[PDB]
Parts: sequence; C-alpha cells; structure tokens
Amino acid sequence: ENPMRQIRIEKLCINCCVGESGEKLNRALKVLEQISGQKPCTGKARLTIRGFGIRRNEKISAYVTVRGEKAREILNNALKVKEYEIKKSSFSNTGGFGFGIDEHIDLGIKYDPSIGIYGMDFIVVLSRPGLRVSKRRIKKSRVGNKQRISKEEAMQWFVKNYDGVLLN
Amino acid sequence: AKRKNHTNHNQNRKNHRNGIKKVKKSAPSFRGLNHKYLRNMLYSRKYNNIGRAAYEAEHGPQQ
Amino acid sequence: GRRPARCYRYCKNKPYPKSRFCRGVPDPKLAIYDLGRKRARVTEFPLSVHLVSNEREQLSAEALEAARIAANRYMIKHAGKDNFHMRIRVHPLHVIRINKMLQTGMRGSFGKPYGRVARVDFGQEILSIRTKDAFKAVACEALRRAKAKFPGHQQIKVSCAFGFTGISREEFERLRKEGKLISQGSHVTIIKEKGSIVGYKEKLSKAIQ
Amino acid sequence: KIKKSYFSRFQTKLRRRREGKTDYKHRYNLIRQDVNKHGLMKIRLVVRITNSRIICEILRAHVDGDRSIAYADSTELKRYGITFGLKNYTAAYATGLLVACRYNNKIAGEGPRPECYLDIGLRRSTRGARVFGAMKGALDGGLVMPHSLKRVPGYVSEEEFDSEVFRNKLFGKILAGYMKEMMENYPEKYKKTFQEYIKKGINPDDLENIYENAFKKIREDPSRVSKTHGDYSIFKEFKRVRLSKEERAARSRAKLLD
Amino acid sequence: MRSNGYRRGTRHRFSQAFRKHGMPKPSILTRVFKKGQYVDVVVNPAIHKGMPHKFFHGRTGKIFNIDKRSIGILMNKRCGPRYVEKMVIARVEHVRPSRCNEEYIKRRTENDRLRREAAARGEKLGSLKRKPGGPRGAVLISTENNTPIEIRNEPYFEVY
RNA sequence: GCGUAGAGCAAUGGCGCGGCGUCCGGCGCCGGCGCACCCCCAAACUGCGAAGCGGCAGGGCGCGCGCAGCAGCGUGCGC
RNA sequence: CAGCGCGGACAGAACCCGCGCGUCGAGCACAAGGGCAAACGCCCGCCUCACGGCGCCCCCCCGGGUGCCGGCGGGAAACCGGG
RNA sequence: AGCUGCGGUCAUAUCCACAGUAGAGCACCAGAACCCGUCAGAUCUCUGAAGUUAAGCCUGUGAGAGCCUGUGGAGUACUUGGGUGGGCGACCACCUGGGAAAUGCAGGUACUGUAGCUU
Ligand SMILES: [Mg+2]
Ligand SMILES: [Mg+2]
Ligand SMILES: [Mg+2]
Ligand SMILES: [Mg+2]
Ligand SMILES: [Mg+2]
Ligand SMILES: [Mg+2]
Ligand SMILES: [Mg+2]
Ligand SMILES: [Mg+2]
Ligand SMILES: [Mg+2]
Ligand SMILES: [Mg+2]
Ligand SMILES: [Mg+2]
Ligand SMILES: [Mg+2]
Repeated sequence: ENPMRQIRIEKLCINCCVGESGEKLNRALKVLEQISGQKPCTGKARLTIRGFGIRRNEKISAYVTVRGEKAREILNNALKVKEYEIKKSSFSNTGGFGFGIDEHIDLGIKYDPSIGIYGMDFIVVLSRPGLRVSKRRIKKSRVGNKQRISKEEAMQWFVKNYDGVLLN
Repeated sequence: AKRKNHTNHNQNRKNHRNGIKKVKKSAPSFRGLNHKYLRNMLYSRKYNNIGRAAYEAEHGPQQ
Repeated sequence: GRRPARCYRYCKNKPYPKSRFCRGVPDPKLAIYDLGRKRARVTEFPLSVHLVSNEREQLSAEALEAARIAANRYMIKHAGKDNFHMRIRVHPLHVIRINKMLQTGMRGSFGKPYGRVARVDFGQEILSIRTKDAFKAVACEALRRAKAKFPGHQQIKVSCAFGFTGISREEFERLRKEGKLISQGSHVTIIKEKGSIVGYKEKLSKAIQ
Repeated sequence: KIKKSYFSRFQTKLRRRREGKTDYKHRYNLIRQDVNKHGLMKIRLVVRITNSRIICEILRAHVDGDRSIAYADSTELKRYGITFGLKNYTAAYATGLLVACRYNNKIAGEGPRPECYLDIGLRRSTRGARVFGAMKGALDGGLVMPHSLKRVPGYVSEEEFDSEVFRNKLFGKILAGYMKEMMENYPEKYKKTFQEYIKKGINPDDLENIYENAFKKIREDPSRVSKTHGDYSIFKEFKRVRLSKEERAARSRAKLLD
Repeated sequence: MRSNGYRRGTRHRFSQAFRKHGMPKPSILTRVFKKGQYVDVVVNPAIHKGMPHKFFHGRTGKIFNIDKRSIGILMNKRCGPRYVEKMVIARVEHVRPSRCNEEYIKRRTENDRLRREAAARGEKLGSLKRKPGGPRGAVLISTENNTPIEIRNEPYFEVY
C-alpha cells in the first residue's frame, strides 16, 4: 500500500521524576545525557506538596526528547528490557504508548556508583508523514482522521515492527 | 435640618424660557488644529499670490 | 412572631432572590415540590388539574407548604398514595425583608432577609396534580383545600393536556400510537424528522409504545 | 463531550487567520496610514516563499482588497538563465531585484517616488533569512524601503556592511563549495540530492557566472512577458455538482427504508 | 450619586456585541476622512487609547481637525439654556463616517448636475423640492376574481 | 445611539423533580456523578428587544487658476 | 491559558512528562465593570517614552486623551512607546 | 473554469463524520555543510526535488450539530397618547397609534476584489 501512511517513531520522550533536587537529580540528568547524547531538560515542580517533600519551582525531574534513528536505538534497547512485551492498555488513545524501566543500566550502561541507579519513563510518540501540517508556523491545520494513528493501529504497528507481544 | 436633596423639576421649563440657544457663530479659530498642518497653511497664506522663491528673492531669507 | 401575610401580599419590589448580594436568608419551609408517585410513567396519569392564580401577589413559602400538606393529605386519604403525582409549580425565590429598626426608626431602613415568597401572575398555575380519570373529583377537592391556604382568588382548572406534558390528550394519544414519543418521566419528547437517520432509528427504538 | 452552547456561542476568527495565512495584528500595524494623508495607502513589498517558488509583490490596500502594483516570481527567472534552485537565497534576491526593476520601469520619473515597506508575513525574521534577501534584492533594484541591514548576511554595524561576505552567500559560493565537496567525497549522495541541478547541467564552478549574468539581464530587460491563456472552460467538467433538495430527500427516504 | 469616573455606567454602552468581539479589522484604516465631514462616534471598547467620553457615544459631529492617529470632532452639548460646543478628540477606531447627510449628498450632486445641464441648454428648472406624501390616490378595486369576504365577530372560546 | 417593558434560559448565577447510563460507590436497589430533556428564576444575568427617545443632515455646488516648508503625488488655503 | 481526556518505573487523591481537545471558563497587582487569544495573557531578548520644550482637548481639579519640535528605546520594517 | 499570492465580507466560511479530486499550483516530503534556532533540523532557518496525493488544501455527501436567510409565533407579549373607564385593592378593560421575542417551520451552507498560473 501507500508509502506515505507508514507509521514511524516520531519522537521518544524520556523522563525520570526523581522527586527532589540535589545531587540525585544532577546525577539523574547526567544519565539522560548518557542515553540520549543530548543535553536534557530539568522539570520544575508545579506546586509545593507536603506529602512528597517538593516545593514550587523546585527542580524535581529531568526529561529529554530524542528523535530520528537515534531514538530507535534507545527504544529497542529499552524494549529489550521488557522482552518487547507491553500491555494493551499502555497504548494511548492518540496513537502513542509508554512503559517505564526500573534501572537505566539495563540499557547497556555500566554502573558507575558515583552516578547511581535511576528508573525512567519511556514515552513513544508515533506518526505518519504529514504531521507537519499540525506543527508548522504558517497555514497550521489539523491532521486528518485517516492519518491519525489509533490505539489499535499503534498495536498493529508494535507487533509488526518490533515482533511485539501484547498483554491482557 | 433634613430637607430635600435634589430635583430636576422646573429645570427644563427654566431652560426653555430663554430657549436653548445655539453655539454662537464666530470667526474660524486655529484652536485645536494640527500644528504641522496649521504651520503649513499659514506658509501658503503668507506666499499666496507671490511664490516663496519670489518672496525670498525680495525679502531675503524669510526665516 | 411572623407578620401577617397582608404585609407582603403584593409584588411591590423588584425580584430579590438569594444571591451573592443577599445572603443570610433562611431556607424556605417548603421543602418538597413533587408528591405522590413521582416515578410514575408519563402514560399512567392522563388527567391534569391545576390550581391557577387569579392574582398578582406573593405566595408565602409558609402558605406554599400549608397548601402542599392540605392537598397531599387529601389525595392520600381519597385517591391513595399511588394514584397521583402532585407537582408544586411556583418556587419561593423572592426574599422579603423586615426593617426591625435603640429603636432606629426609618434610619438605615433597608431590611434584613425575613422570609421567602413565590411571585405569581394572573393565570399562572400554582399546583398541578396528574391522576387517572377516576380521581377527577378527588383532585378537584384537594386543590380547593389547598387554595384555602392561599391569599386572594384561585381557580381550579381541568386541563385538556395529558398529564404534565404540554400535549393535549387527543394529540398525545395519536403520537403515542405513531411511535413519535420518547418519555422523560413526567414529560415527553416528540420524535421529529430532523436527526441523522441512524439517530432517527435509534429514536424510534426508544419510543414509548 | 462538547455542549451545543459551545457551537452557538463560538465566534470564529477571521478567515485568513483560520487559514493561518495573515497576522492581523501585524497586518493592522503595517497598512496603517496617518489620517492626515487620507487616501494615500502605503505600498508594501510582500515577499512570500512557497515550496516551489518565491513570490514578490508590490501592492496597496483598498477597501475591496489589496491591489497589485507589480509582481515577480522566481519562475520568471528562467528567462534570465536561473532554472535551478528556484527557492534558494539567490532566487529570493533575484525576484526581489525583479519587482524593483519592474516597478521602476513601470512608473516614469517625473514625480517623487513613494516609500515601500517590507511584508514578511509569518516567516521568522532571522539573520540570513531569504525574505530579507528579497529585501536586499529590492533595494539593489532601486526600490526605496526604510530598511536596515541587520538581518542580511554581511552585517557588522549600521555604518559598516561587508559586501564581500554578503557576496559569497549571494553568488552561491557557500553553496557551490558545499556542492563541490559533496561531489568529491560522496558522489552517489551528490547524484541523489542535486538531480535537477544535474539535469539542468549546472556546475558549481559555473554557478557564480550564471547569477552574475542573470543580474545584468534583469536590470536591462525586466519587462513582463505575458501569457494569454484564453479558454479553460474545458476544466468545468472536472468539478462535481451538488444535489437538489428533493434528490437529497429521495436518498434520505431511501435510507430510512433499508 | 454614582461615582464620576470617565467610564461610569458603561457596562452596556462600552461592551461588544455577541460574537463580535476582538480587535478592529484593518479595513477601517482605508477610510478617508476630510475636514467638514460628519462622523458618528461609536466607541470600540477593544481600543483603549483615544477613547472619547461616554457622552459622545451616540452623537454625530463635524470634523474640525485631523491628526496622525485621531480626529477632532465638534459636538454640541446642552449646558442649561445653551448649546456648548465641545471639541472631541477621538481615535479613528471609535468613529464611523456618518451617513447622516448620505441621501442629501446624493440628492444634491444629481440636482446640481441637472441644474447645470439645463442652464447649459438655456433652460432652467424652477424648484426641485422633495414632495411629501400627499393625499391618498383614488383607487379602483374590481371584484372580478376578488369576491368580498365577510368578517364577523366570533364566539369567545378559551383553550385549556 | 440606547438595552427599559417584554422575551429567554443559550453563557454567568441560582431552583426543582423525573428520565437515561458498556460511569462510581454501597448492599437488582440506593446514593453520587455524567448526559439529554424539563421546571421555577434573576435590580447588581443576556443569543433577542420594543413603545419610547437622543444625536445629526435636508444646502450651497460645479469648474478653473494660483499658493505651501504639509504630503507624495494628495490635502488644505487663497482667487 | 483555565480545564478535560488518554498514556507513562518508583508514584499514592495530589511529583513529572507526552499526545489530543480546549471561544477564553485562565490571566491581566487590587473593587467591580468593560476589554483582550500568532493577545492586552505567558516566556525570552534588548531597553528605560516612568524624557525635555511648546500647544490643545475632555475638564474645578484629579486623571486621561491628542499634537508640534527636539531626545530616545525596541524592531528588518510598518509601527509602538509621553508608565 | 480552477488554483495560488495578497486580500474584502468575517461561521452560508465554524464543528463532526464519510467520500472523491486530471493538470498545474499549494503541499507533504529528501537533507542539515552553511545562515539560523532548539532538549530535540519537531518547530524555526537553510539546502534540495528522490518519492506521494495519505494528509493539509479542494470538492461532494449527511432527513448531521451549529450558523445564515425567510416564514411564523402574532397584531400575541409589551407600550406612547386619552377618559369624571372599572376595581376595596392587586390591577384590569376600552379608545388611538406603535409593536416584539423564544420555541416551531422551510430553504441555504458561501460571496467577492486584485494579481499570477493551469489546457
Ligand atoms: Mg396584629
Ligand atoms: Mg419598594
Ligand atoms: Mg510580526
Ligand atoms: Mg494607557
Ligand atoms: Mg433587566
Ligand atoms: Mg423582565
Ligand atoms: Mg476571566
Ligand atoms: Mg488611572
Ligand atoms: Mg498618558
Ligand atoms: Mg442542520
Ligand atoms: Mg384630563
Ligand atoms: Mg453540509
């Protein structure tokens, strides 16, 4: 069929909400430097929550976005942790899916005890070519329903592209 | 002591005894005009039938 | 301790509801606006009788409760607790004030919230009972026990409408046979040719008959 | 879900804003004239870049709509030898050069000339943007616009503008050097990315002379070549026709029956 | 007793119409204005600068002065037994070119043209007054294909 | 130009019951919540909006020539 | 933007991130009203028009509007700025 | 006839759903040495033309939601003016003019300026 409807990885977003500032965060954004190869972004806490110990505007999390084929090697390494097996409900309504690994050294990273151990959320965004019509500056419009990815078309893509196994 | 605060009673009747007089007609005034426009209009009136180049040929530099 | 209702009879003031500007008004003693078998379907009580105000005045919330109890006790004792559904139409939304004045007199005269009244017009229904046709005379009698609690003149009217829908009994019967009615409990929706046709066929699916 | 009161109370934006085509705050400040001038609506050089071509227009606002004074397209650069890279920086410069020499050859030189103003539209005003290449092309063709050269390459100060480092951007010497080294180090990647360059026969060493020769021919003969394009009512059968009201009713009554 | 700010009591006067909010369209910038032309001040409340007083929001006045962004307008106001001429400065977003003399100008330019042309051919036209609605004309309504219909009072019935 | 009477619950803010539910809780029912219809409404609510009022116009125009430092190809002002 | 929806290790009612929707229900020091969505809100850069001298208007003032000649800031510019 | 640039009207244009579109245009799209801008060449910026009409754009469809127009509601509601009309009042009736709104119902889903391009 048509080559322009083919589903790709549009971007992969990683974040580790370590929950507090200090050296554990500054080591955690060094981990996203190791994985992505990019300089990550720090997340600020939106409110001050007594139960979690966070303050408003406190640097709480570290996040990054990786694209291209560089996002694919981060993904299949992260999918080798989860045996390429993801729950059906973990796929989003809008065509994405996500999972979270518990230690980053399952990605092919040596330990480095001065850094530590962090878990992270891998958020996969899928698209067909033609997403630019919703993201560009001039003549911005909605992408059509045929070109939007459903949850099931993301599920069909996940079993076809990665030899995936759905759950439940 | 406490008495009446306000009324407009008999005011329209008072205001129409000598009528509501119009704005009294006057000579046209330069009050409120644009200053760059008014400056230029007076320059056109100063050199009305004789041009500026002929005027400064007579009276020298007019500024 | 309550003033007589002749002091707050007529709609003298602009309507003055409980709002952010008028707070501290107590709750009305008229608590219930639907009596009898409220859950009864639209096609069970064809007859409709109304107590209609022939006055422009303010019905007290106290009189609205007293006429409620007078009419509800009669429909229970004579028609029975299942054979009617009586709805109180007017709601006591207007707040009346009392000056209550050492004795200040007329200085600072604007009054505190004193009670709640419902403001009715000429021809406005106050109460309405939906019954079977056998209990016409019962329902006419319960409303004349209600209008004793009310100031001024009221009129009991037997309406040709079917129950609490606006549709007349001849016109309601026809559309019920046509399949054009979807019940909403006390009232009804008439099925029209305006939807999408897949939605129209779901509308005939949920019709009454 | 969204309630019905949403749609009934929804006030749509202006159609060219819903289309994402005009910045009406920017458009308001751009075409604004002093009330002292009353009729003299300002001319504006509007530069628009598409995927294929670069549009340059001098046009003036009226009540019914803007009236075009002059037009040039980068597709018109084929007469001047430029058939390659129709949306690059130099095609932007040459198209800006083309309206400026069209508009000056249109009006005769007895009275003073009005100032024109640059209309980027919704493109970003960056240093090295093509929309300012069309600005710089228009000033070289004699169109008087109250510019400053801060966003054209070669700028170091308001008094000092380096024409030489402007010229290697302009004459493709930055492009040809990139085009030349790709041809040596990755000849097959050179074969794929510059396909219409090879089919045109363009060579990167030849590329400066093509642009320099084009700039003379624009300034010598900027005159518009016209195409008549007489009849296109053949294309009328390609459009579809609407149904009638009773035919819409006939499909609806049929849809009820099945 | 109400407070006397510059926009007092303008909750409805300085509002926008339903589904007609927003900044003004750029087409207002293509309107000409001339000295002597009548304009209607109607305030655009989206434009906060150059807003006239609320008193002039219904009023129509003649332009005396034209500025860079604004317009001076002569508007008379009753101060007791006199009309006092106020000079109203308003941005152009708050005015409209008035159609008060719209039909007079249409009448005048045609009639002055017809008087010029008749004077050219040696004729003259006496008076071109607007004739008002006079008496009714005589009518002939034939009962051919139009039979008279009786109107009767009908018995009062009431529906309930 | 207005936003009163009326009208309207469509947004804001209230009032009240039913109806519906691949919603939640409790033990089919009850209670929440959601939706659609509906109900009673508003001096400090308005998708509408009168009667009634307010402003302004019903006279100078057309043409031509001069002038300007304004303007950039007009606008004013003189005749 | 408020808010909603659906996804995501620890992670919970409430940490963060993503995608989708979202007529303004958010925000604009504050009272209320009006206003406002490629903004009048948010963020960032550069700034200090929160300026001098002459006027005029709305007009008791207060406050605001509008010009002219200078001096500037931002911007590629039109423009905008006299808190 | 259409597309496109710039517009005018600012929903008959919005919103949902499903269809179809030869040409050219508009696009999506290929890429990132440079200018430029980012966490990320996603956007912006530059360079390209290998692919593709899948989307956008366009058009059609829908007893679609809304919106628009007509009609109706209705001479109804309300009201200017008048009476030594009525009524204990509340207020009502009459006379003379003016005269609505919501629901309903029917049809409509765009017009247009300028410029360029398309057989
Ligand atoms: Mg007593
Ligand atoms: Mg009173
Ligand atoms: Mg801009
Ligand atoms: Mg201000
Ligand atoms: Mg009101
Ligand atoms: Mg009312
Ligand atoms: Mg708000
Ligand atoms: Mg102030
Ligand atoms: Mg100021
Ligand atoms: Mg419809
Ligand atoms: Mg009398
Ligand atoms: Mg349609």
